Amino acid sequence: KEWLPVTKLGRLVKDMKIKSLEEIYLFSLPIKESEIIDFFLGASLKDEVLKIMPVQKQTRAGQRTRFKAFVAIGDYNGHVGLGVKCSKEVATAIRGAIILAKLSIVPVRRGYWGNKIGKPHTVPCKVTGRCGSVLVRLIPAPRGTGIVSAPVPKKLLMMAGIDDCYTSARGCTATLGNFAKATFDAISKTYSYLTPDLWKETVFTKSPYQEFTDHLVKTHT
Amino acid sequence: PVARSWVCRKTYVTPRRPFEKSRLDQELKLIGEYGLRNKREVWRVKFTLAKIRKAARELLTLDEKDPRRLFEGNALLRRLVRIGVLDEGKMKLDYILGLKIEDFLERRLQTQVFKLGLAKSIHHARVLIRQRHIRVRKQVVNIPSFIVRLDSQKHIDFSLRSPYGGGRPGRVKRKNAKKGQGGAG
Amino acid sequence: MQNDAGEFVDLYVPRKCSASNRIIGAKDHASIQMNVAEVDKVTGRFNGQFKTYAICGAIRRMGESDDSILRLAKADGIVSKNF
Amino acid sequence: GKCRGLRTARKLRSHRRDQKWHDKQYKKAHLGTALKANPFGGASHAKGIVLEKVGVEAKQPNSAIRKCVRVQLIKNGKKITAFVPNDGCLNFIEENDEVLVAGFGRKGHAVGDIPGVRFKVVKVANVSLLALYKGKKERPR
RNA sequence: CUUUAAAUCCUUUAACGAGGAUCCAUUGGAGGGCAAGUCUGGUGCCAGCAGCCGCGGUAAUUCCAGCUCCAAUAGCGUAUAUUAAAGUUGCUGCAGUUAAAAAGCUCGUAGUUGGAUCUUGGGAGCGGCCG
Repeated sequence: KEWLPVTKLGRLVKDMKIKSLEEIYLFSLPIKESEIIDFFLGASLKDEVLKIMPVQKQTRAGQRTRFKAFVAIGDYNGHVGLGVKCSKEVATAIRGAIILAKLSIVPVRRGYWGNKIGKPHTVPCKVTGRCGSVLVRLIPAPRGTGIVSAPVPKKLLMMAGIDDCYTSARGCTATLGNFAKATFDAISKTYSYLTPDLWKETVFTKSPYQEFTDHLVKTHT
Repeated sequence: PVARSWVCRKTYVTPRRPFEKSRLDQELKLIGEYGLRNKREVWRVKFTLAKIRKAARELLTLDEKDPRRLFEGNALLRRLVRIGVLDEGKMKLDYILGLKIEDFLERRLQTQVFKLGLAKSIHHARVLIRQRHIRVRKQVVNIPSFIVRLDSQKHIDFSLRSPYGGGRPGRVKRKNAKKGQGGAG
Repeated sequence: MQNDAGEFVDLYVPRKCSASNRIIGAKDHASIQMNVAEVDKVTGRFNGQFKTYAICGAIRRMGESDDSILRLAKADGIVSKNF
Repeated sequence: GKCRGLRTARKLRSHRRDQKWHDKQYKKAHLGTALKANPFGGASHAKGIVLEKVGVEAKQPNSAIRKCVRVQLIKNGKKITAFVPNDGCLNFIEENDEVLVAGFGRKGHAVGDIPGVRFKVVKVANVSLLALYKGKKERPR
């Protein structure tokens, strides 16, 4: 019932020395330990399962079927995630999908539509994401229009905190896993787009390794 | 060749998806909260709000320092103020898009009678509108689909032809008194 | 990101690549924050402050990272002019 | 497009006309032979008389004999095979009776598991089959 | 009473007019799409259901009937033309090696398209180079 860290990241976030995961995003630190999100993100995080798809092998002695679980995670004002797990037992499939969805969590930013008033509500620019043949487009919308899409990017954008979108899907949309991965790749390219906002040459702060090496030289070996 | 009008429009619209959980549950929550008869009323209010939002978007797609855009935006702002849904603190064209369907449904006469303390229940308020009991500015209203304007809110009272606010007693009281007097004599 | 109230409503500011002038993503785990020490101005020691750079992943996939570090150290004031 | 100059329009109109004529549904909707081959002739419903009541077999994966009524039309005079929709409603339709024949829904095509029969029956002897099913009226003798 | 060339339409107003309101709210469905039962009896590839996949072969979450149930509800369902969905007519905005699809190749009249270059700069002055 008590979490024991393995890597230095878990020890640094457990010894109340790392303030938040914002500088973990800033320094692009590879997250691989599951409950960093559980220590940082509080009770606002919720979860819901998209689809369960059975896949079958073929053998001389019958066929073997294993569950494939798709899950979508994220608090309603903040970040998102996605997890694909394949196992024979459905409960282990859901548990592994939950763990992988807590692992792959990306930060997103929101812009305005025309007027720069209040809190941001929509995507800053036209972003896109592709995998297979699925092509998911995102267009910014005025405030209060609501997201106009299929039900699964509707629930993804409601756990993304973005209230206004316009979509344009192409290709075979009937594969739900590929479509979910395509809109996840579309929402993951929000920060990978240069704007005149981010034309400032940023300053360099102290790295967590460079400031906590005096602690981790004696904490664990 | 006849002297006829032939000017009719559809006020309610139907959504494309017939069966989805979120819209049906939210519309049912609105119906239960505000005492609506059916989903046609909330569809009508949603269509009016959508028309107002479309007019607001068609005004924000025009530039500033234009007389037509300024006149239409000012007139829309005065109308939205005068129907009592908005406050005078934030009176600008960009705040028109930040309105909800409960904001429009709060200015309904049924919810107003329920919230003024002159009615006990929401369904009782709807009955009291339909039972021809109250009046506004010496004029009775029998229709719950009424938008109460801001300058006429303190002039709501029971009608003079109603037994609740002073008038002739109803049919049940005289029938019961006549039955009791016939039984006694 | 700006606002009419003069407040930074953006939650965090990502860093910038010093060789491609791009934005480093959070999932891009090939980004390198090289630290380069400086020698003391008197004889040979280390002064104490740190001089750092940054680079994106696609440059290291293509390969032109050593030249980028060479020009950054040359224009910064580490490598001599003749080299 | 491919012809993308500033002063080319008639080539685009001719190519769009040819490629629209190469479509199938527009060719079915804009040629006289498809409307001529249709027995209804643009009519949603058509009345007719009954000459024989012969059932037909089903398709491969199911095995049933759903009985059908062969109805000669009045507006044209051609032999048309209809199909009684409901169960226990064959006995209401007898020989030389007046029926109303309408399609089933697949734009004038064979449907489900009945080969070669495309239309259905809604009324017989100026009363609907649903009234005879639900016991709301009676057959006029 | 009022209205109308007099009524019938509406409004107003005396007298009656509900407690199982019997003064009766109907129409398709309940495997998926698609909101809604592993309820109960009947025939058990027959009768049939089903727009598509399919459900019926002696324990049917689909056939025929009772209760419950879900949708708009004085309205609901079916047929047939038509539009959005259709980025399956693609001007915005399709595809042409393998899923349908580059003429055997070349010349060539109409048609479409077509390289660069020809006038810069200034001052008075509203001011702490320029709107």
